[PDB]
Amino acid sequence: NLCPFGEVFNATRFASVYAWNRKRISNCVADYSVLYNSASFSTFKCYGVSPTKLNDLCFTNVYADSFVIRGDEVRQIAPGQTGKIADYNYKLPDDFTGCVIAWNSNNLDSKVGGNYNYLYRLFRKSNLKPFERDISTEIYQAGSTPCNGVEGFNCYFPLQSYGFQPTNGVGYQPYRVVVLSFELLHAPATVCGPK
Amino acid sequence: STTEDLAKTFLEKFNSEAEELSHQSSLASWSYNTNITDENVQKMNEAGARWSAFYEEQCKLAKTYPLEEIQNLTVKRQLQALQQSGSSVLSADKSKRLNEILNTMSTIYSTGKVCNPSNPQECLLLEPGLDAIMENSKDYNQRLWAWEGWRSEVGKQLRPLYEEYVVLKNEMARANNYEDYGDYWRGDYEAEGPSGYDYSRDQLIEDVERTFAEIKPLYEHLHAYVRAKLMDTYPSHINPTGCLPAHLLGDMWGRFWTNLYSLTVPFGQKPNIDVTDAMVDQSWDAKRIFEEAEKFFVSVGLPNMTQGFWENSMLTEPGDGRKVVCHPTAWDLGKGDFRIKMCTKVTMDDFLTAHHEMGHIQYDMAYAVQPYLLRNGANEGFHEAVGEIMSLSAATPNHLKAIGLLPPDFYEDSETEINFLLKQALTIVGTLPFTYMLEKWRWMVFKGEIPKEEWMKKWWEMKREIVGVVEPVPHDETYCDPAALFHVANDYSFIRYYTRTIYQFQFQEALCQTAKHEGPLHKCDISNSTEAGQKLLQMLSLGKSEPWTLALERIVGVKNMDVRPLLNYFEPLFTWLKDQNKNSFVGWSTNWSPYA
Ligand SMILES: *[C@@H]1O[C@H](CO)[C@@H](O)[C@H](O)[C@H]1NC(C)=O
Ligand SMILES: *[C@@H]1O[C@H](CO)[C@@H](O)[C@H](O)[C@H]1NC(C)=O
Ligand SMILES: *[C@@H]1O[C@H](CO)[C@@H](O)[C@H](O)[C@H]1NC(C)=O
Ligand SMILES: *[C@@H]1O[C@H](CO)[C@@H](O)[C@H](O)[C@H]1NC(C)=O
Ligand SMILES: *[C@@H]1O[C@H](CO)[C@@H](O)[C@H](O)[C@H]1NC(C)=O
Repeated sequence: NLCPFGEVFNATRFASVYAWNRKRISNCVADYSVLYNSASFSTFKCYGVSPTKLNDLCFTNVYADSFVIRGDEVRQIAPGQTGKIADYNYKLPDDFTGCVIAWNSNNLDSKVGGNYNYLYRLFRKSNLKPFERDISTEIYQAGSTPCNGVEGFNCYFPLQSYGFQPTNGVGYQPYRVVVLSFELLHAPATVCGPK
Repeated sequence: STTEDLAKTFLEKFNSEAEELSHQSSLASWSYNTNITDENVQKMNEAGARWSAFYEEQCKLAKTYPLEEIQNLTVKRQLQALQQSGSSVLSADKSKRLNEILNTMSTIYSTGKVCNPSNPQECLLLEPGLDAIMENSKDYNQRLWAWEGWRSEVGKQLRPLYEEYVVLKNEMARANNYEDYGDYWRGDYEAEGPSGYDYSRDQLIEDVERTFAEIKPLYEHLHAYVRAKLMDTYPSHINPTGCLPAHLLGDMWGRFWTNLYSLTVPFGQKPNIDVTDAMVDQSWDAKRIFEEAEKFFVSVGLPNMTQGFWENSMLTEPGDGRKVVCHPTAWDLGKGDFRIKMCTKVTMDDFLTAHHEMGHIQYDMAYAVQPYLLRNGANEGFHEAVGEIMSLSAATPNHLKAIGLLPPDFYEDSETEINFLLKQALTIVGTLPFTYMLEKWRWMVFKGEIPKEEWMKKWWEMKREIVGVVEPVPHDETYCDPAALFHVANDYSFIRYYTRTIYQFQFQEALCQTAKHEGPLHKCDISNSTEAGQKLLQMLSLGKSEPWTLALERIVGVKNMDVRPLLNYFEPLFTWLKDQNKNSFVGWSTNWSPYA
C-alpha cells in the first residue's frame, strides 16, 4: 500500500504542458525519501511544506501534475509568476502549498531533427485560473474579423510545438516537471508518512 | 483591439515559427560546412529555401500593421526589420532581370580568368594565381599584366550589366520611398530612437566625411613613407611627388597595404613577435587555445562557454574523410546553440583568431536575451569591432607574458613596437581611403551625380585626389573597374569596413580607461578587468534593441564616431613617420601618371 510516486516521476511518457496530467495520491503510505534523496533533480523548491516534516504529517490528497516544458520556463512554475506557461498552460495559486520538481530530459525527449510532439498554448483570451487546463483547438481570433475555423489574418491556431534537438542550449532543452500539491484541510486525511 | 496589440500577437507567432525554421537552416548549413556532400548541399539549400519563403510571407504580413500607430519602439524596431522586403516592390519581369544581372556579375567574377600575352595558354584565375601575383610579386610588368587583364577581360564584360543594375536598383529604392540605392544602403545607419539618439541616413555622409578629414594627415604620412620605400623597389616608375601606381599596392585593388610590409619594414633586422614556437614547445593544442580564450573572457566578467560549444563545435579539421570549410566562422545556430568552425592550427595567428571569434560567440550569447529580430549588432559595424578588440588585447606582450608564451623578462623595444604599428597601419589605415572612395563613387553614381560617360573618369580622378593612387594604364568607359572588386559585383555595401574601424578603437580606448591602463593604447590588455566587461556587456546585451547611438554611448560615452581613439593608437607611428618624411614630400599630385 505504498504511494505510487514511481508511476509519476519514473513514467516512460510525459505530457504536454497544455494537457498537463494529474494523478491522485490518496489512501496510501508515502516514501518521501525517494524524492529528496535522488540528486537527478535540478529543481526542488517547496512553498508551504517543510520537506522533512512531511513524514510526520498526513494530507487528504496529494495531486501529482506532470508535464514537459523548456528549461528557461521552469521558473514560471511558481506562485506569482507570469509568462506564456503560467498564463496559458499551467497556473499555481499565490497561496500554493507544495513542491515543484524538475529535471533535464534531453536524453529522452530530444531527437536528431527534433521532437515536435510536446506542445504549448501560444495564445488565449484570458489567463488560466489556478490549476486550470485548456485543451481546446479553437482558432485564436486576435482581431475583430471572425476566423471561421480556417485560420488566417489575425487568426491563429492557439497551440505551438516545442522543438527539442539534442544540440539545443539548456534554456531551450526539455525539462520534465512534477508539481506535488498537499491538501491538509476540509477532507479526511488519508496520505500519511511512515511516522 | 488596437493595431499595436495585433502586431505584438503577430510578432509572438512569428518568433515561435521563425526561431525553429531559422535553427533548422543553421543545422543543415552546419552539416554541409562540416561534411561537404551533395546530399547535405540539397538539405542546406532546401532548408534555407523554406525559411526564406517564410520570411518573405511574414514581411508582407508585417506591412499590414502601420508603424505610425505603434507606440512601443521595441515592437516598432521588430516590425521595421521585418517590413523591409526589397525587390518585392518591383515588377516580376524586372525582378527576374535584376537577379539575372546579379547572378551574371557574380559568375563572371568567379569564373573570370586572364591570360599572359607571353604563353597564350597559361591563363590564370583570381583565386588562386592572379591573387598570388598581386600579393607576392615584385615585378612591375608581371603585376601590370594581372591588374590590367583583370580589369580588361572581366571589367569590360561587367560594364554594360552594371549600368542596367544601377537603373533597376535605383527604381527599386525610389519605389521603396528612398531617393536612390545609396540612400537605401545608408538606412542601415538610420535610427528613429528617442531623444538625441536619432540618426539620419544623410547624416552618415557628414560623419564619414568629417572623420575621414581627420584621418587624412595620418594617411598622407603613411603614404609618403611607403612611396619612398617603394622608390627603392621600383625606381623607374615612381614619382616622389605623385600618386602611387595601382598595380603595386600589395593586392589586386590596393584594398590593404599589408603585403608591402617586406618592402616598407622600418627596422628589418628586428624580427616580429611570434609565440608559435612557444605554443609548440609547450605542447599546446586546439583545446588549450580555446581554453585560454574562454579564460580571457572569464577574466573580464563574461560568461564561460557552453557545453554545447565544446561538444558541438569543429575546433579542428575533422580528418575522418570529411571535407570541411576551414574558413574561420562563428555561428549562433539559434536556441542556445553557439558553435565555431575553425580548422585550428597551433600558430600565433589562430590563437588570435580564436579570441576574435569567441567575441562573436559572446556577443551572440548576450543579445539572445532579446527578441529574435532584435538579435544582431546595433549596426553592421559593431560585430567585427567586438571581435577585433579581443585580438588587440591578447597579442599585447603583457597578456602573452602572463599566459606564459613570452618570458617574464621580455624586451619591449621601441623599434619592434614601431614595426608593429606599421603593419597595423598598412592594413587598418590603408583601407580607410580605399573604402570611403569606393562608397562615395557608388553613392554618387546612384545619386546620378556621376554620368555614365564620366564614371571611370571620376573613379580615377577620385583615387588620385583621395587615395593617392594612379592608373598604371589609361582607362575609358569601356571599363567598370569599381566592379572588379567582389563586393561591387556581388552587391554588398562597403562603408562597414570604415565604420568598424573607428568603433573598434573607441571601444578599446574606453575599456582600457576602465582597466585604468597606464601608457600607450597599443599595449593595452583588459584582462582581469571586471569593470570593463560590465561596460562591454551593457552594449552587447542590447543587440539591435535600442538605437546604435545609445549602444555606443553605453561603451564609449559618445553617440557618434570619433577618430581621436584610432589616432592615439597610431600616434607613436605618426611621430616616427613625420621625422622620416621631413626630407620628403608629404602628399600627392593628381597629374602624374605612369604612362604619360
Ligand atoms: C526511479 O528509479 C530509480 C532507480 O531504479 C529509483 O532509485 C527511484 O527511487 C525511482 N523513482 C521513484 C519516483 O520511485
Ligand atoms: C555525411 O553525410 C552523409 C550523407 O551525405 C551522412 O550519411 C554521414 O553520416 C555524414 N557524416 C557526418 C559525420 O556528418
Ligand atoms: C514594449 O513591449 C515589451 C513587450 O515585452 C514590454 O516589456 C515593454 O515594457 C514595452 N515598453 C517599452 C516602451 O519598452
Ligand atoms: C564557469 O564559471 C563558474 C563561476 O565562476 C565557475 O565556477 C565554473 O567552474 C566555470 N565553468 C567551468 C570552466 O567549468
Ligand atoms: C589575472 O590574475 C591572475 C592572478 O593574479 C594572474 O595569474 C593572471 O596572469 C592575470 N591575467 C592577466 C593577463 O592579467
